Amino acid sequence: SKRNKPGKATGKGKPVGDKWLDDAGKDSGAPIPDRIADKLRDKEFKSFDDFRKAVWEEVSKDPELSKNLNPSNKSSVSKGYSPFTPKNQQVGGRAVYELHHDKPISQGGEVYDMDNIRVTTPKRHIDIHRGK
Amino acid sequence: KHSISDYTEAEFLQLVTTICNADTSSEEELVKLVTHFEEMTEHPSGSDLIYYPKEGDDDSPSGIVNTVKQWRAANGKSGFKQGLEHHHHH
Repeated sequence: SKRNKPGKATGKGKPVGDKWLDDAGKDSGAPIPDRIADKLRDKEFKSFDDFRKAVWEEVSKDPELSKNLNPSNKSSVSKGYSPFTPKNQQVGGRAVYELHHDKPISQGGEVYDMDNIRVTTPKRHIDIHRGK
Repeated sequence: KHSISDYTEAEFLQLVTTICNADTSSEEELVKLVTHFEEMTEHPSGSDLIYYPKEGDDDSPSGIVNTVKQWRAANGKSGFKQGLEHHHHH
C-alpha cells in the first residue's frame, strides 16, 4: 500500500473561488485550490490520510476558501476533519467531502501529486465509480 | 441513548454543542455523533440542521435544539425528558 507510505506533495492546484465546494458535486469534483497546494508543496506527509488532514486544516486557515463554511463546519476543518456536505450529497455513512485520485494509483497516478487529487461529494464519487 | 425522549433538553444541548464545536478526538467520532443526532431528531433534513441551516434559522447550539423541539412538537412526536433541577437550598 503506497498511499500508506510517506511521500512529498507536488503540484500547482487551481484558482478556485467562492463556492469552490459547490463544484465538488459536479464533473470530476473540485481541484485542490492553488493556495492550498502552495502551502503543502514540497512538504512530506506520512500517509495520504495525513495529507488529507493538512488539506482541511489549510482550508480552515484560508479566509476565502473557508468563508462559505458555516460555523460548525469551520470547527470541523480546524481540527483537520473533512467538512459535512449537504445531506442530499451524502451516501449512507459517507457524510463528508472526499479526496480521491484522478488517474488511479495502479495506472501510475501519484499519491501526493496535488494535480491528481480531486474533492468530491460522496454522491458524485459513487456516480463516477459506478460508470467505470 | 435510544430515542430523543431519553434526553433532557439540557443533555441534548450538550450533545448539539459537542457537535457544533467538533469536540471529538477523531472525524469518525464526530460523524458518529452527527448520525446519532439525526436518529434522535427524526428530522428529514438530518445533518443539514447543523451544517446547512435554512435561511433565517438560528444555527447556534440553542438555535438547533429549539428547531428540533419545535419541529417535533408540530409533527406530533415525543419531546425531551423533563430535567430534575438541582436545588442548593430549601
